[PDB]
Amino acid sequence: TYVLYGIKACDTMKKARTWLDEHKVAYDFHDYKAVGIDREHLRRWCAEHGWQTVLNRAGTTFRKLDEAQKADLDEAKAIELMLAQPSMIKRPVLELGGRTLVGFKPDAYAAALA
Repeated sequence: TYVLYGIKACDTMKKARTWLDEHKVAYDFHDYKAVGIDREHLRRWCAEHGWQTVLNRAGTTFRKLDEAQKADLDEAKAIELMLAQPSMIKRPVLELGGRTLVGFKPDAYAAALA
C-alpha cells in the first residue's frame, strides 16, 4: 500500500495527487487535519532523509516559532516541533514500501512509479 501524507488545501499536494491519480496509482491519503501524526513516522522519515529535509523551515509555521524553539536544532528537537504542529512537515511524504519521497519532484515520482 502506497501512502501519501499531507493535507488537502496545499498546491504541492494538489500537484502530486494529480500526478499520482493520472498515472492510476492507488494510494491511501493520511491527512494531518483528520488524523494528526505520531513520533514513529517522524523518526523514520528523519532517519531516511534528515530533519532539515523533513522539517519545512522555509514555511510560515516555522517562521512564526519563538527564539528558544528554533535554537540548536537536531533530530530529536525537530521531531518534537513537527509532532505538535504537523503544518511544519514538508509535503508530501510518499511511502513506497522500502523508502519514501519527500516533496514533489515529478522525475522522482516517475522513477518510483512509472
